Amino acid sequence: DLAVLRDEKTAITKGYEALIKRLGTGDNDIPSLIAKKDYLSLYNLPEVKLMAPLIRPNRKGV
Amino acid sequence: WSKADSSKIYCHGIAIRVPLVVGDEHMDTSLALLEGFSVCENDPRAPMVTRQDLIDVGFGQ
Repeated sequence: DLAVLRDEKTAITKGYEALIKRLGTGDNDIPSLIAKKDYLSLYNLPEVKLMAPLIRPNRKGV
Repeated sequence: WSKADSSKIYCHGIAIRVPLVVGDEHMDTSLALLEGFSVCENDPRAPMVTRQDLIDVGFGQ
């Protein structure tokens, strides 16, 4: 209610928020994976999967 | 060169002639400015850019 931004920037901000909330403790989170050096399991997170539609589609691979 | 005299081509002021005649073959220059773009109706809201950032543009933009 106390906001003036549009759905786009708000969606970006909420995606970042959700991606940060995964910064807690417990496996399946980014800290444990970093400790295990499992840099691959990060690519398969669900949060990146929810923020992907927001990426520029013509250069998302590069 | 310029329209209304398209049958002429200046080279250091030296006017040259075209062996042909055209009234529309030249009127369409929408693709002679940039490589992968096309002119459209004027719109001031659209932001000014350079020739480099063009690579990171999308469609309908």
